Formats: sequence, structure tokens, C-alpha cells
Amino acid sequence: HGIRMTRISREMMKELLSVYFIMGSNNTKADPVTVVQKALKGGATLYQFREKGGDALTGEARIKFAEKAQAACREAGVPFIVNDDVELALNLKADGIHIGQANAKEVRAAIGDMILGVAAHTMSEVKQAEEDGADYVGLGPIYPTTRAVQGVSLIEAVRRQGISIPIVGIGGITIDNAAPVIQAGADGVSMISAISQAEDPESAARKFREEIQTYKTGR
Repeated sequence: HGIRMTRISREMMKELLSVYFIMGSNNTKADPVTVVQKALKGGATLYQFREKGGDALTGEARIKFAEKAQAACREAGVPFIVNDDVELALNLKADGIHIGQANAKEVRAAIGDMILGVAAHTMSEVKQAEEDGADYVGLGPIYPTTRAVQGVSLIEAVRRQGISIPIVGIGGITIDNAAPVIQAGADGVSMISAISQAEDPESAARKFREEIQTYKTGR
């Protein structure tokens, strides 16, 4: 994954979303970078650097953590996505950015052909995200852990309308409840604590990788 000169293909985007690990230093009691390395070794297909709020690192310390997480992704051959921070994404030459409901059109203009993910909670937001230039949408919260839990209702609705945009499920996803997200039509699942707080992050990631592959084939 180098510097993109064209928008990512939907086929490739959908494969990357399979096991999408999201993490910040405040999401684990272990060493942050080590957890990311283990998640990647186990099978995570995409990683999102989300370092904000609470007791998250700030300033130069946060930037250095980002550099190390990015280096871990490079070694695993997995794309490195940054949450909300456009400047950081550009500065580090990240593979993309993920934003929540931020002006998507403005972000797309600022990042060229980098990967752009947009959190969507309604049909309109999904449609708008697509027209704004999003490469994928994150739908949820599917399960409980801010927004109202919606299960897989929106994922189903989007597919029923014939929309084929890459979709990743978000919100309280665990190895036990991930299958229905894929069965509903999602292209992958995203998780935080299911891997970040696991006693064995590598095995947890591997289990997700095996499970998701099986269900993507079976649905």
C-alpha cells in the first residue's frame, strides 16, 4: 500500500474491511503498540489509529505513538487509517482517514485519493457519504458497549436499496456476535475491546479473521 494515484477499488476496500481493528492507548491496559503488533500478526486486515479524549496521549507523545503504530502496519502490510486528524494523516502519509458526522466533501478534497471512511447512522447519511466521496461507511452502533443502538437494521436497508458501497459494522462487536453483521450484508466488522482487551490479542484477531472469512463466503 503506497501513495495512491487513484481512488481505491470497491473490491479491494471490501477485503480490507474484513477485520478492522480500532485502537488508542486508553483502550488497553497492555503496551499499546505491542497490542497493535499482535492484532496484526493474528490477522487484522485494517487498523485505525484513534487517540483522543480521556487520558489519551497528546502532542509529540501522541505523534510518536502514531509513527510506531504506522510502522507496525507497514511491517504487516496492512493499511494505517487515522481517526479524524487530517493534518496527522497528511503529515505521516497515512493510508487514509475516518471521520464521524466534519465536512466529508472538504476532507476528500484535502486528502487526494487516500482512503476515506465515514460513520453513518441513517440511510440519508449513507447516501450523502457516497456522494461526498467516501470509500466506505461505518454503520452502527450495532450492539451496545452515544448514538442509539440499531442492530443490523441499516445494513439490511442499504443493501435492499441496491447500494453496494463498502460497509463495515461498528459498535460492541465481539467474536460471538460478529456473524450476523456479515450475514446482513456488511463487508467486515470493526472492533476495539474484543481484541485490545483480550488476554491474547493475536489469537483474538486470528479467530475474527477465520470467522469473518467463513461468513463472507457463506452469505
